[PDB]
Amino acid sequence: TPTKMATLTTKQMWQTIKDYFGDGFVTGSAPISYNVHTCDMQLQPDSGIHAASDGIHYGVQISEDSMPLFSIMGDTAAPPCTCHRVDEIVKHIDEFLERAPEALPDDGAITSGKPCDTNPDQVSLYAMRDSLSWWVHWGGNLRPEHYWKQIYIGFAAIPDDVQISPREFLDGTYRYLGHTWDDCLSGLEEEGVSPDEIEFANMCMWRQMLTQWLEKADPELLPLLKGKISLMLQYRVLTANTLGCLALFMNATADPKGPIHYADSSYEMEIASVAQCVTLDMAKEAMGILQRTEVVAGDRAQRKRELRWIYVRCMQILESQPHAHMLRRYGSAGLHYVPMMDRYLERVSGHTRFPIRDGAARILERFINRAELPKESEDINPNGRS
Amino acid sequence: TPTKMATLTTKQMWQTIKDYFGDGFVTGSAPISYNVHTCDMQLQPDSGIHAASDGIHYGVQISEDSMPLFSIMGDTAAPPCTCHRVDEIVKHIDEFLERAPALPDDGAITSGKPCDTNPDQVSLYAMRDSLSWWVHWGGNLRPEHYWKQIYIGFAAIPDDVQISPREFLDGTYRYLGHTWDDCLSGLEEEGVSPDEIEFANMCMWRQMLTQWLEKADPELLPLLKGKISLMLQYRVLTANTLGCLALFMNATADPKDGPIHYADSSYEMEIASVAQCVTLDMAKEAMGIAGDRAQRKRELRWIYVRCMQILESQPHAHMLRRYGSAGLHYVPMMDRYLERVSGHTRFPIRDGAARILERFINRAELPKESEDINPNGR
Ligand SMILES: [Mg+2]
Ligand SMILES: [Zn+2]
Ligand SMILES: [Zn+2]
Repeated sequence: TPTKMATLTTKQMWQTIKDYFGDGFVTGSAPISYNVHTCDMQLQPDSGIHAASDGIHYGVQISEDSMPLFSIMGDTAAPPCTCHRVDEIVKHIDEFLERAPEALPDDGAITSGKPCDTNPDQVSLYAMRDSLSWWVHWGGNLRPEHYWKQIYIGFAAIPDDVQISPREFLDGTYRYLGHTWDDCLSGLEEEGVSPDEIEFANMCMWRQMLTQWLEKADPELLPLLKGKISLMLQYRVLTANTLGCLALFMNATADPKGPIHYADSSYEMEIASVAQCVTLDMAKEAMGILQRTEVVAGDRAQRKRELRWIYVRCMQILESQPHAHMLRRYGSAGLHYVPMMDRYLERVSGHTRFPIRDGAARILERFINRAELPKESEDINPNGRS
Repeated sequence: TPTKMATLTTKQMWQTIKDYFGDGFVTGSAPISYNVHTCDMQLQPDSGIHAASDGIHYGVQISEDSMPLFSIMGDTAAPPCTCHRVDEIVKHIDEFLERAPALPDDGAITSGKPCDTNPDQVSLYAMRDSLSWWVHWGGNLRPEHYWKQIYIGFAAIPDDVQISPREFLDGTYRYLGHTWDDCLSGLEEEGVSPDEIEFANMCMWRQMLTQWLEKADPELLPLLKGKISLMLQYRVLTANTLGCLALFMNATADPKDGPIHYADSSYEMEIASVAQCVTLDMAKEAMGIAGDRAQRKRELRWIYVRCMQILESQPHAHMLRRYGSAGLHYVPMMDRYLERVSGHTRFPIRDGAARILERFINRAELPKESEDINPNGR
């Protein structure tokens, strides 16, 4: 076997995740399609009669018919289905990756939109704060046995704020708070995550890094998805990687009496990952007010009715799924983590950064591999090693 | 029976609830009757071992150690205990009622939103809030719980409209056209057992009395201000989270548990009613609306995590965990609180919400100036 070790091109990485995920419910949709078609979800009437063990008792339960009571909400309406056009998106990405150079001038730049972000390791530190905050609102704790699962969350958070070349992520050039990606994979192995589960979360991260980079590097991609709400939602869940994060969270939280097999649990996991992404839009509306009142109508209002339509049906499906005791809370967690997390309060307060207070810095310290930090980042989290 | 005790004074109302509730964990404390004592609670380390049926999976779970991650939160601190002198609070109120008067500001609106001029319009916003709370607790809008939701409205309105206890009991005060007796009769028709109804009724009596005493007796609040742990107990009674909880559990429980009896479940119910009050204050201060505000915030988080941990192992955790922590998601979503931060105004009631609220109005018993409230709900 001639040892060939040239770093995969972005096109070859795209092809790798195609071969792994395969098509979703539309042919030619690999790798950017889920197996579940949310446009086909139905809402069952609630008889109000529930056993003590019913899944409706988990998470946050907001009936569809009650949503007009809340001014930031309203009623629901079925979205139009543009999902069959996903093959045209994949074809376009195939074209773009054939000609794309192996590196870009803007690779590694800050894209958080906040003018005070100038050091990528500082941005990574704020992402670790955010990552642990999500973990806790999902239901997890800060016990040390889940260290590398929480590092994974940080890897999932940072490509939103930093343009990360998928090749530098792959080959070890990019480091999150001093950790290479392979350091994270090796850590998950140490934490006992099964090889099959690691590869699933690994491929989900490959797909996130690729789709995050594509929307920054290919100016045509987002305008292609815009307005096609069913396709845009699918793409947003991929760039958020709520599915990969969920896989490792279930591993950390599961009753010790088996492994998380996508084959068996793909449906509940995809449904729960879609629900949490929709809660972001539902909850962000209150933020500006919590600091800005406006009448929203027309197509803007229609998009919100469609997102609420998807959310309530996702949540009802989770009631009867085997892991409702974990997934209902994951699905609705944004209804309480958005109003509490610095990440979102910072945006409303003039796009500044909240200082990392002493208590938070001490929590974050152990997630930093200082030995592998650049010289210019030697001084990050100064109040943390106290 | 000869019709005796046809009318009740405010003093006899106090004696009635005193005889009904009995003492709490201190002698002579009736009707301040909670047996749970927040000051003595202990937080246990999380083992991390939780079965799928574990109660930690219900509600919102925010570990104490994680709270410094959120700038609007922080660390915790134990509160000082003054609870063992609730008996002197009761003796103080007994003394006041020997000479209690009718207040001059009866009927006035106290909503904090200057645009409120019609008490029945204020009641309609309170009904909006009441269904919003009910939904975030986990409830639905099915018609068989109508009068339980009216009960929530009665519990919400005395903060926004000054209501005398006597006018409340004799039907002079009407909530959206309903007398209090209408609600009691309605709960009977809904199948709530007579013992459950009387419990909810006595909790409402206690709420109306405790909230009235705060305004009528100028010495009561200064007396409580120096006794924070007792002021918390008192605020829980003026919020009537326990009476609302009893009726919510009745609507939400599996019909294989029989009636939800407070004699049976008083411990978990008291814990949950305290959790909800603490969460509400903890969330209102944090997200933007007490000798040391900063210190009290640390004590509220201290109480919150200990109450929630106790709820993990309670028989009705599948209802009470969410009840205890619901404020973490209803405070940022409900018009009631968004209206306050947004210049203390009122958000219009859109046609969709008006149609929900329409059936809750007894239009036949409204005054003339209020005949046409909720116009877009028909
Ligand atoms: Mg750019
Ligand atoms: Zn579709
Ligand atoms: Zn005490």
